[PDB]
Amino acid sequence: NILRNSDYNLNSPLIEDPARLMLEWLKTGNRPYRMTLTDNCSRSFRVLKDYFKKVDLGSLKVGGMAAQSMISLWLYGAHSESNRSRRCITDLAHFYSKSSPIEKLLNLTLGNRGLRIPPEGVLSCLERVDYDNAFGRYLANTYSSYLFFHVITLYMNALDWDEEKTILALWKDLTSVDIGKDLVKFKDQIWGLLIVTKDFVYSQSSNCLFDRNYTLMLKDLFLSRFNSLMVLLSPPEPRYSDDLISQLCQLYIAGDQVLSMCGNSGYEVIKILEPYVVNSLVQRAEKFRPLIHSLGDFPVFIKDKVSQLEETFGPCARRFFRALDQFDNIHDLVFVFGCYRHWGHPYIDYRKGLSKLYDQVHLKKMIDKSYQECLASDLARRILRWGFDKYSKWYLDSRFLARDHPLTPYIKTQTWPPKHIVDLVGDTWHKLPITQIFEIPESMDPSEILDDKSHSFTRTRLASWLSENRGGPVPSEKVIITALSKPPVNPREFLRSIDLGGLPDEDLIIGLKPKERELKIEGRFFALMSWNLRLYFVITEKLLANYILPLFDALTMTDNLNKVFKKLIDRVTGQGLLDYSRVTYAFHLDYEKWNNHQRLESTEDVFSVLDQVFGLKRVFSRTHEFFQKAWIYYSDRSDLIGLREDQIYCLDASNGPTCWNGQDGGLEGLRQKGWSLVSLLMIDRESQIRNTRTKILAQGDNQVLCPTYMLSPGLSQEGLLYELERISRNALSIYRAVEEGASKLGLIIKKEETMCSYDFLIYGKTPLFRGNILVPESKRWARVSCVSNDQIVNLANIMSTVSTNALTVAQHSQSLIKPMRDFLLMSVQAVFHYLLFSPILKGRVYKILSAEGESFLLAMSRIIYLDPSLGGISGMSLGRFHIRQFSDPVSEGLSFWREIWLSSQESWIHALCQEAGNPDLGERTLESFTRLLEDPTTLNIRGGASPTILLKDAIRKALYDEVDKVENSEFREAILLSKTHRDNFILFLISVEPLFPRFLSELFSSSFLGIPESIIGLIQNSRTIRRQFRKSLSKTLEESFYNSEIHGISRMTQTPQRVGGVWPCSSERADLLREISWGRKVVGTTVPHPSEMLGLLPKSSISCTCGATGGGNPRVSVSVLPSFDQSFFSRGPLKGYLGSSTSMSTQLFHAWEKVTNVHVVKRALSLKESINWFITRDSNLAQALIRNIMSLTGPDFPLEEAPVFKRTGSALHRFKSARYSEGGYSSVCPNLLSHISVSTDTMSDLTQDGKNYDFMFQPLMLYAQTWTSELVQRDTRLRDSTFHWHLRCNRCVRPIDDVTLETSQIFEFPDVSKRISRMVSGAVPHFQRLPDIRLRPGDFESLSGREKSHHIGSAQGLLYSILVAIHDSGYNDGTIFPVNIYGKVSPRDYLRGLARGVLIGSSICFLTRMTNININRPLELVSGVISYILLRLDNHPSLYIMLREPSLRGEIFSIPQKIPAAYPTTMKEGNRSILCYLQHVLRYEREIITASPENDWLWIFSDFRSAKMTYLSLITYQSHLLLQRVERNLSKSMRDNLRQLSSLMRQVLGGHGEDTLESDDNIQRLLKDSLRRTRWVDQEVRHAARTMTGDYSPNKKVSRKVGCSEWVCSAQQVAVSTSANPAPVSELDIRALSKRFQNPLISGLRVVQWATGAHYKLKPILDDLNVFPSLCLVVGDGSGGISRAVLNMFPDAKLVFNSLLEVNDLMASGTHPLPPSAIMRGGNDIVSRVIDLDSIWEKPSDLRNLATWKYFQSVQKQVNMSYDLIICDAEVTDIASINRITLLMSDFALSIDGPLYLVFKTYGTMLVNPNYKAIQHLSRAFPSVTGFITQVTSSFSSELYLRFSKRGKFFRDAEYLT
Amino acid sequence: RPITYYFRKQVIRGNVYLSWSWSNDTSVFKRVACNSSLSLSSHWIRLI
Ligand SMILES: [Zn+2]
Ligand SMILES: [Zn+2]
Repeated sequence: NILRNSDYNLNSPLIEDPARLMLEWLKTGNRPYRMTLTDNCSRSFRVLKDYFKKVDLGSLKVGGMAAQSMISLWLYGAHSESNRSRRCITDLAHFYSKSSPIEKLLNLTLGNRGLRIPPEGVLSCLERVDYDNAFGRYLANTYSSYLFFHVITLYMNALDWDEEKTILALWKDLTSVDIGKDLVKFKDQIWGLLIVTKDFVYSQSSNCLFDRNYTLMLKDLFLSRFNSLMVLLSPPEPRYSDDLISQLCQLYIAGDQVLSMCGNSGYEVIKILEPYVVNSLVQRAEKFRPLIHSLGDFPVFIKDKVSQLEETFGPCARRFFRALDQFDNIHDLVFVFGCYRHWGHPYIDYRKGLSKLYDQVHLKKMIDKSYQECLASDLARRILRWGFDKYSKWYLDSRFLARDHPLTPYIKTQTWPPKHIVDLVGDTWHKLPITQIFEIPESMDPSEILDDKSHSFTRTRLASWLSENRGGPVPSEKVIITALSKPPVNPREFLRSIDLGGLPDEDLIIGLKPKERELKIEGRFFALMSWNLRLYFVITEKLLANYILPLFDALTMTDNLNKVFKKLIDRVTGQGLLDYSRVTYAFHLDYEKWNNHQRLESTEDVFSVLDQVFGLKRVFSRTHEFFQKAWIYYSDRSDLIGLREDQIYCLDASNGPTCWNGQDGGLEGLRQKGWSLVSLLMIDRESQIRNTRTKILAQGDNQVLCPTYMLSPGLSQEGLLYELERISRNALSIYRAVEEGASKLGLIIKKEETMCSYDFLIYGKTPLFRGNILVPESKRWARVSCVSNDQIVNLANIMSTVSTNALTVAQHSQSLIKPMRDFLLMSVQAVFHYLLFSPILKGRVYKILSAEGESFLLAMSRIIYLDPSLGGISGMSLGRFHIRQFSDPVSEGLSFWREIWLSSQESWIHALCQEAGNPDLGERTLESFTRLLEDPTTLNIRGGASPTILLKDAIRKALYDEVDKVENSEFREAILLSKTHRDNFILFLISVEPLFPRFLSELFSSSFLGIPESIIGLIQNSRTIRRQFRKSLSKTLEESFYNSEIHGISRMTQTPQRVGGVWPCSSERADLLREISWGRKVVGTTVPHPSEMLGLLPKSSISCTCGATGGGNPRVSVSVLPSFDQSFFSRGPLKGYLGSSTSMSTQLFHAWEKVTNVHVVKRALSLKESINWFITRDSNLAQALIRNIMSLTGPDFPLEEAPVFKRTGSALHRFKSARYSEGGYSSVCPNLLSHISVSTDTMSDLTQDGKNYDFMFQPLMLYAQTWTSELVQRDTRLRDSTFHWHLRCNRCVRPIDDVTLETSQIFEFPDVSKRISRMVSGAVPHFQRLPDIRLRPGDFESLSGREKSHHIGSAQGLLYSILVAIHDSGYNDGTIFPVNIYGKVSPRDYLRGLARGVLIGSSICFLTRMTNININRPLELVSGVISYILLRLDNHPSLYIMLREPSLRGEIFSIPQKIPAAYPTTMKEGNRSILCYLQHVLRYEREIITASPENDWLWIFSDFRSAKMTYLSLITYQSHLLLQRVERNLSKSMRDNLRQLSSLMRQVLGGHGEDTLESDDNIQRLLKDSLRRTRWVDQEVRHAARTMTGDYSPNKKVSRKVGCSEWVCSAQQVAVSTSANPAPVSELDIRALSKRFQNPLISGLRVVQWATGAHYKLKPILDDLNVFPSLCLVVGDGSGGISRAVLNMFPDAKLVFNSLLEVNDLMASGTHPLPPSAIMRGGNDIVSRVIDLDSIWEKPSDLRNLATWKYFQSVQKQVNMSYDLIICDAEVTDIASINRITLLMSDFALSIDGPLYLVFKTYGTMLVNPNYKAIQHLSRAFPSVTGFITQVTSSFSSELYLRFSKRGKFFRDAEYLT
Repeated sequence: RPITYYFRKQVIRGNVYLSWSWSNDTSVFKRVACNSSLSLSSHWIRLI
C-alpha cells in the first residue's frame, strides 16, 4: 500500500492516449479498459466529475491541440507584466547579493595564479538591468513560470496529505485548496486558473486538459531558457554580443508563434533549424580559404525546404528562419545550435510511425551479392594479416583446401604472400576454411550482461496474460530478477545450441517503446527483447567490441572523450592552416533509415566469416532469420492482439498496423557494430581504391569520411587551381563510389542531404570548426537540476550533475574562468531551489535561509567548495578543474585550501580551511575499513561516506537474510560462502601491516566475493528492489537517506571549528591524516598535486635571474610558438598532449552501458603479475594469491611459475593500468594546446644523486599547459616567450623508499570449483606453461664503461626488434631508450651494441619471413630484414634525443653524414643520420662484431622480464648463431632446426597449438647455444646509471694526424647604390629587371651544403671587412652556415642567433628541441665562443616582434661588449613581414652608437616594387653603402648582398632610391 | 616555360611504339605549370 515516485524530470516518452481516455470517461460511461487502474486516477476522476458538471465539456481540446492554446497564452503573458515576477527575482537577487563574497575565493586563486579579475561581477549579474524592461520582463516571467510548474510537479509527485499540507504552508498567497474533495487550484496572472487534480491538470482560460509529462516538458523548457540566459549574462570577455540575448528572445518568441499557429506539426521546423545553423557555419568557414570548390547540394536543399515551409505553414516559418539568419557571429550560432529542445517535444502518433516502419521494413529489394563477397574477402584478408602479425601462425587447414592454389606452399611455409599473389586471389578468401582464432569464455561477469533493460515477456505468459486481463499496457519483467531466478550463462554452450538450430520458436518476441525527446512526430522506437534474444545480442556485441573493434579505427563506440578528440585531431589535420599544404574534405553521411534498410541478403558472408573465426557457423547469420521468425508488438496497447494460437492476427489493421509475425530488417540499438563494420568496409574499399590516405569515423549512423591531400609549399596560381580541380574531381568521384556501393547494399543515401566541407566537421553533435572543438553550452546548462533516472533528488546529486556538466563543458572548451563562473552561478541557483523545497526531507530547511551575515556564508561555502571526502558530501573544490582523473582528491583539496588560506586576510575563510584540515574523524573499527575497498584515497569519517556503500550494505543484509528465496543453487552457494568468509577475509586484510589499500581492494574484488558485491552494486533501481525484495529494504533505504541528509545539513551548519594556524606541505598532512584515521602508515594514495610543487607565478626565461647560479635549479619549461591565435581560425601546427584516460567512469561520449569489470580470475592474474613489486616470493601473501587462483580453479591448474625478476627500482602508485593510472585528462580543449610544447628535461637534475624519485610528469605538463594558455590569452604580447616554472615545496617531493608487505597470519580458502560451476569454470583460456632454466646470473657491477655499453646496446636493440617483429604496442615507447643513460656512456660501444642487437633481431624476423624460395637466397634476406628493422627504427621518434650529448654527435658525425637544413632538428634527419652510421657500421665493420671472444656473451636486462620475452630472446640468439655458423647455402638439417624454432615460438606466442609438446627436446635444442651464452641480470637498465654507467669514461684519444686544413675563398664583384629624395622611374629597367627566372646550374655547383650553401657567398664581403668584429648578430638563418663561417674567419668573435624555430608535430612529446646541428658539427672551441647554445629555444625568434630586439640589447648590456656586425639572411617572398623586419632593424641600428656594419641579403626584383620599403625604410642610420655580388650565385638571379656601414649617431631622416 | 610532355606514337611493321617530346604539338599532352622540384635538379647536379 505504498509506492515510490521516481519521476521528477521528463525522461519518459510523451503520448496523448491517457488524456483522451480520461475525457471519454468524464463525458459518460465506465473506464474504457485501457486506463492503468490505480487509486490516484480514481480519486482524480471523482473530483473531476464533481467540477465538470459544468457545460464547457463538449468543446474541449486535448493533447496534440492542447499546447496550441497554452503557448499562445504564454507568449501573451510573457510580454505582459505582473506583480509576482518582481517578488521572485527580487528575492533571487537578494540571495545572490547575500552570497556575493563567495566569489572572493575564485578571485583570490586567480590573483595567486597571476591573472586579472573581471570587475563586473558574475554573481551580481541580476542588478545591472534585470527589471522594468522587455528583456527583464521575459526573464522574470520565465523564471516565475518555472517556479509555478516546479511547485505543481511537487504536489503531483507527493505521497501523503502531510507533504501537500507542507507545500500549501509554504506557498499561501499563490495556491488555494478545497477540502471535502481533493480540489487544489493554482492561480497566476499569466496562466489563469489551473486545477491540478492529483495526476491530471486542467486549464480553464486555455480550455484544455493534460497529464504530468507535459508539465515536466514545460518545466524543463522554462528552466533551460532561464539558466541559459543567466549564464549568458555578464561574461568576462566579449566572446558574444548583447544582440545575442536580444536575438535569442526574438528566436524563442518566433518559435512560440510557429507553435501557436501551426500546431504540433510545426515541430519539423526545428528539425530544419539545426542544419540551417550548420549550413551558416560552413558558409562562414570558407571565407578564410575561399579558393577551393565547395561541393554537394546542402544549401540548395536548405533553401528549397525553407521556401516550402514558407509557402505552407504561413509566414511564421519565414519569421523563424529570418531571425535565425539574423545572427552573424560564430559562437552565437553555436549557442543557437544547442537549443533544439528549448521549445518542447511533440505528441507522437505511434500508429503512423509504426505504419511507416512496417512499410520501410517490408519493402523488398533487388541487391547484389558479389559486392558482399568481395567485401567479406577483404575482411578475412585483414583478420588473417592481423592474426599472422601478432601470432605468427595462420588460421587455415590445408586438409580441407585445394592444391592448385598458391597458399598451400605459402602455408607449408608459415609466411604471408605478396601483392601480386593476393591480387590473384583477391576475392576468394571465403573458399579458405578459416578456423577458430578467438577463444570465447565459458562464463562471464554479470556486470557486463545484467542491467535494468526491462526484459520482455515470452509467448506463454503473454497468451496467459491476454486471456486473463481485459486490456491495458504491459509492465515488462526485469533483468536482474530473471537472472537470479534462472541459471547463469555459459556462452560456449549457448552458442553451440544456436549452432545446432536452437533458440526455439517460443523465445522470439520483441516489444517496442517510443524513444524520448527525439523531436519527430513519427517517433523513434527502441526495442526490448526476450531473455535468450537479449543475451544473444549482448554477448555477441561485447565479443566483437573486445576482439574485433580494436582492429578498426573509425569504430568510435567503445571509446571515451579523450580518445575521441585524439582521433578527430588525427583526422582533421589539414583544416584551417593558412596555406595550401593540407586540404582535408569531410563528408558527413546520414542514410535514410540505415537500421531498417539493413537487411538479410547483405549480411550473410561477413557475418559468416565472423562466425567461422569464433568456431561457429550461421549463428550471426541467424539474426535476420530471427527477425523473420519473430513476433513484434507494441507495449502501450495490448487489446489490439488477437492471437490465432499460431501467429499474431492483429486487429484494427486498417487505421494502421501495430504488431506482426515477422519482418525483413532490423531495429535501432541492435547490432550497431556488425552493420557499422560492413558499411565501413564498403567505404574503405571505395576510398582505398580511389585515395589511400582516407580516414574514417563511424558509430554506425552518423558516418564521416575524411580524405586528405597534400599540395606543394611553393606553387603558382595556375598550378594551384589545376591541383584544386583535380582535388574536387577525386572527392566527387569517391562520393559517387560510396553512393554506388550503398545502392549495391540497399542502403539508400540522400544526395541532397549528405554534408560536405573542408573547414568544418561534426561528430555526434560535437562541432569541430577549423580544428577547434567548438562547444555548445546550452545543452549542459539546460541539464541543470535534470537528474538522471532511478535516482533521488539529493543535494549531492544535483550539485554533482552541475559540477560534471561544467567540467565536461570545460573539456569541450577553453578559458576555464567561464565554466568556473557558470559553476558558481548554476550551483547557487540549484541549492536555492533545493532549499526552497526538499522532497526527501519533506519540507523546507529553514536553517540556511534564515541565517544572515556570516553563517549563511559558511553554509554555502561548505556546500559548494568542500569535497565529499572532507566533511561535506555535496560540493567540489576548484582543484578538480585542473585535472579530472587525478589519483588523490585529498591532496588537491588541501593544496587549494592552503593557497586560499595564506592568500587572504579575512576571518571565516580561515575557519573553513581549519575545518578542511581536521575533518572530524570518527571511529577506527570494522564496518568502516570496508570503505577502503569500495573507494580508496578516502578517510574514515564521523558521518558516513557516499550512499553507495550504504546501498551495498543494506542490500547485502537483505540478500543474506533472504538467500534461500533465490532459486539458483550457484548464486545461493556463492552468497553462503560470502557471509562468513567476507568478515574473515576483511580481518586478514586488516592483518596486513603496511596497508597498501589498492592491493587490498583489488584482492577483495578479485576473489570469489567479487561476484555478490558485483551484482549488489549492480542493483540501483527502486522498482527492481521492490520486485525482488519486500518493503523492508525500501523503507530502510528511505529512512537512511532521511538521516543522511539531516546529518549533511548539520555538517554544513556545524560550529566554525576555531582556527589553529596554517599548515605546511599539505600532502604530508594528508598522509598523517590517513595515518591517524586507520592507525598505521599508509602508502600509495598520497600523491602530490602540481598546484603545490610547481609554484604559483611562472616567469619568462628573460628577467628571471636564476640562469645557472645557486645550483642546478629544476624547472618545467613551456615553449610557446608565435603562431598563437586566441581566435578560432588557425588550429596551430601541433597536435597536443592530453594523456590517456581509462573508460571506467561513464564518460564514453554517449550513455548506453559501461565497462565496470572484466573478471575475477583476470584480476587475480594481474596480482600475480604484481607479485614481486612489493612482495617477496616465499611469503604468506604469495601463498595466499596462489591459494586464491587455485580455489577459483581446480588444483590441476598449470600455474605460470611466477617470475624471478625484481623491479625494486620503481614507484608504488603505478600499480595497474586498470582504474586510475596514467594521470591526466586535459580539462581544457586541445585547440590552444596546438601552440605549445612542454619539456621536463630540466628536472633530470633531480637525478643527480638518483634516489629513485620517479614522480609522474603528466600532471605537471597539464597544469603548466592550462595556466600558461590562460596567461597567454590574457596578454597577447608574449606570443613567443618561453616560460619556466620553478618548484616551491621541496617537502612535497618524495623519495620512494621502496617497501614490502608481509604477515604471519595465514588464511585458507574454500573450494569454489566443485561448488560454483557456470561462473568461474572456463572464464580464461589455456596458458601453455613453460619450464624455466634458472637463467644463470649476470655479475654485472664489476666492469667499466667501455666493457658493458656494448651489452646495453645489444639489449636495447634485441628488445626493440622483438617488440617490432611481434606487433606489440610497446614498440614506440620511451621506456626502452631512456635519456639518463646517454650522458654517461661510451658512444662508440653503445652504437656498436645497438647494431649487434638489431642484427639478431633481424635473425628473428628472418625466422618469421621464411618462404620456400627465399631459403636459397638467405643473405639478401638478412640484409633486407635488417633494412626493415632500420626503417621501423627511423619511425621511432625518441632516438634522436641522443643528439644532445656532444660526444655522441662527434662519434656519429665522424663518418660522412648528410647534414640537415632545419633548426628544429626533426625525427627524419636525426634518425636518418643515426641509421646511416648504423648502416656504415654494418657492411664495413661486421667482422669486429661477432668476434673478439670477450664481446660475444649476450647480457639480457629486466625491463620486460616476463616469460614471453624470455624464450623469444633465447630463440633470437639461437637463430642468430644458426644464421651464423654458416657461409654457404643452408642444409636440410638447418631447415629442420629452424622449423622447430618456428613451431616453438608459435607455441609460446599464444594461439591454439599444444603448449610445448616436450621439455627434454626443448633443453636439448637450446643448450650449448644460448643457455651457456646468456648472462641474465636481476636489474633494470635505468638504475645502472648508479654504479658504473655513471662513471664517465674520459676519451683519451686526440686526433687522426691530419694537416692544418688551410682555408679558402673565391672571387667577388662590387656595385654602387646611391640615394636621394625624388626617385624618378623608368620603364625599360623594370621591364628587363623585374622578371624572375630560375635555372639551377650553379646552385648545384655549390657543392658544400650546411643550411643552403650561403657561406660560399658570404666569404668575400667579410674578407673585405677590416674591423675583425667581436660581436655579430646573425638573423633569419636556419642553421650554422653563415654563422659557422663567421666563427671560422674571426676567432675572437661571438654570435647572436635569431634563427626561427617553426616547430612541427614530428618532434618528441615533451622534451625541448636541440640546437642547430651545423654548429654542433663545428667543435668545442667554436661552440664555447657561441654565447649560449643549450638556451636558444628559451629565447624568442619572432622577427616581427620587438621583444627579440630587446633581447639583443639585453645581451649587449649583460656582456661587456657592443655590437659591431649584423647579418640578415631571411628569405621571404612576402612583403609585410620583410617590412616589419626592416622597421625593427632600423630602430635597432639607430639604437646602436658605436661603429657598425650591416649585411642584408635581397633580391633585385623587389628592389623596384615601391611596396618593398627596404632602402627607404632602412637607410635611416647608414650613410655608407655598397652592393656586392658573388661568382657563385644562381645562374639567373637578382641576388644582392648590400653592405651598409656607419660610425655613430646618424639619422638621414629618409631617402628613396634614385 | 611550363612543362608540356607532348605524347604521340608510331607504327613499325607489325606493332606500335610510343614517343614523347618537349617541343611538339600533336595535341595529346600532359602539362604542368610549376616545377616544384628544382631542388632535385640541384641535387643531381651536385652528385654528378
Ligand atoms: Zn608541499
Ligand atoms: Zn627561472
